[PDB]
Amino acid sequence: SALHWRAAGAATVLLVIVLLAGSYLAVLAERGAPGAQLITYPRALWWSVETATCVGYGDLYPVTLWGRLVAVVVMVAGITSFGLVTAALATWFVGREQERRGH
Amino acid sequence: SALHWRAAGAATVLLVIVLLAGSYLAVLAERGAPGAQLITYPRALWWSVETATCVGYGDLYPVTLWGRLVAVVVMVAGITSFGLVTAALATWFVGREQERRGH
Amino acid sequence: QVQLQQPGAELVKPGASVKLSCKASGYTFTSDWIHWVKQRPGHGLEWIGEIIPSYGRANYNEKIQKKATLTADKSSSTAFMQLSSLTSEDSAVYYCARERGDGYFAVWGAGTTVTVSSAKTTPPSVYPLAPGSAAQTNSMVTLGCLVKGYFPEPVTVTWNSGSLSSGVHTFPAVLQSDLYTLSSSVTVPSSSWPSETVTCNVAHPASSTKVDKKIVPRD
Amino acid sequence: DILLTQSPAILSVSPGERVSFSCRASQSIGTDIHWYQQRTNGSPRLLIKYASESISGIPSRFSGSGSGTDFTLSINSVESEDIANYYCQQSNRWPFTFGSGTKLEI
Amino acid sequence: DILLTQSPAILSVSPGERVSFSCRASQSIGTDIHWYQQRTNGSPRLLIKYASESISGIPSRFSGSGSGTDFTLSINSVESEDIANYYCQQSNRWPFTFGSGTKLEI
Ligand SMILES: CCCCCCCCCO
Ligand SMILES: CCCCCCCCCO
Repeated sequence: SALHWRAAGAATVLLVIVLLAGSYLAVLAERGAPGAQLITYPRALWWSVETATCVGYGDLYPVTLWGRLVAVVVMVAGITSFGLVTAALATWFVGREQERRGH
Repeated sequence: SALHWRAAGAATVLLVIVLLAGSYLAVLAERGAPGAQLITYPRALWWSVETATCVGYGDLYPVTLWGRLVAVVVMVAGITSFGLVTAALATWFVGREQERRGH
Repeated sequence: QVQLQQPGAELVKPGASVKLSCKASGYTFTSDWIHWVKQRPGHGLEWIGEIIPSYGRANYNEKIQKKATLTADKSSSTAFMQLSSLTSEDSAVYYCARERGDGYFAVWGAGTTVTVSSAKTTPPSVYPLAPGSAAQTNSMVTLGCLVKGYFPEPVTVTWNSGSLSSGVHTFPAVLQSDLYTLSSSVTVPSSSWPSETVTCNVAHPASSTKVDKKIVPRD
Repeated sequence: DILLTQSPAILSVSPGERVSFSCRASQSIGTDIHWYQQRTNGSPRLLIKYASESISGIPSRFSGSGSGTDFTLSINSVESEDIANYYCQQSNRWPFTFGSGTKLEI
Repeated sequence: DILLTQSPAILSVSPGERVSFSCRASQSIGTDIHWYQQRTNGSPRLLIKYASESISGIPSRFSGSGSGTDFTLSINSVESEDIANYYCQQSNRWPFTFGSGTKLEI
């Protein structure tokens, strides 16, 4: 298995870990803030996914400093992870095309 | 240190600078507009991050011409910066794979 | 089996403090939160606060005066609530409840009755209530037991160690001169007594006393 | 903080009839409402979670409905054992809050 | 522009009792409400920020609560020095606005 594919897999497992810890930590950070909605684990997990993918419907979001800091980590982990898959796909195509060109 | 890694770092520091100036300038542009919510620095900084990552929950956003212009700069800086990290990752994988292929 | 175990009562002098306990059993998850709810006589449920044992973080109701401090012991799976400098306003039943981090209280404790008073604990005197000699019986006979002179609340009255639940009324206590008094009523087929025994069991958690009293015909 | 209004405070019904308890939230809370039953000297007991989801062990005559700001707890054919106080509770926003409760009389 | 309603305009309480001031916003403002105390001929003084966060130097008997449109400033065991006017102020939307104020009488 080439590096890029290995890194892709690793990036994926790591994202899953960030999502779960992010969901757990968001609840921990947000409970105690009057008005917060990111306070139960099931929807927090959903919030973590739509944040990692940067969709951000706006149905749920953190209102506290630490909830927001946790959100930033999730955003960056998602962007980085998917960005890394793109780079792996590019490498795959670059390699295949170099062969097809007989180089 | 190869170019792409250097550019990545530089892109990161620059993004941080854009976020801080963006937060400062958004407040400056939005105060004075009846109904605006992007008017205190702490949440403005949070707004700048969720804008740079293009998450856009919709909890905060500019209502004025200049606030919106500032937002565009933040969006572009974020997209460009993260896009640049992706390109750096691709270069890294392309280089490693070329070696592994004995080229 | 009971998921949350709480002591039945606690007497506290005005100004003093007490530490209520809540021992949990059954499934335990890192996502569990133990809540505390206050219920004054005749009133509704009032949320006091919550704590997540897996982390030790606690949040409190901001609308009321802070009287509690929540802690938890992961090894003994016990949650504690320290109520301090109490007044008669703090007299109420305090329930602990478990929430799986999904918003609802799936299970509640039996609750601890806290009484803030200067009076002294006093176990109850339990007297039997058997029909008079000239009392004519029907297809049913009514018996009872008098639980007099105790403090503070509450007392739990059972019949035949709990095996006799149907036909039982335990009247609300009445307060007079720092002492409570109530009676419990049980009705069984006249043909079954006194052939089949009838005994009332009275527990008074505040004084760690549980006494029995067999009801036998007057003679 | 979300205010939960339970009105009327007391509901009288004849044995066997269908009864409905009202719970109105001060703002929209989706379906994050839960219902509890509390009998005299007993501890609260979960009846319905998330507005309409049934709980195991709870009689089938118990059901809930509604979304947004208005919710209903219904009992099909009420019987003596249903005599108790009924409370709604919200978990949409922090802090969780409880309604004032409605008593069922037969 | 956000209207802040402080009613009643005057609150009378006996010494030592707990008192609560109401502040209602014309629209939801999260927890962006702040409370000030103004004694006769004195300048306003910050008591609570962001609805419930305490300020250093301010007695512990002062606390605030609420979120959304309804807020409360509470004083546990009021004493003579608490006699003054109390104002709420919002910073959720431009422009910042002040409530009409409630006077505390003992
Ligand atoms: C990235 C680290 C997150 C830590 C979250 C702690 C939350 C504490 C809230 O009071
Ligand atoms: C990118 C330049 C932003 C300048 C912002 C100025 C705001 C002035 C508002 O009246």
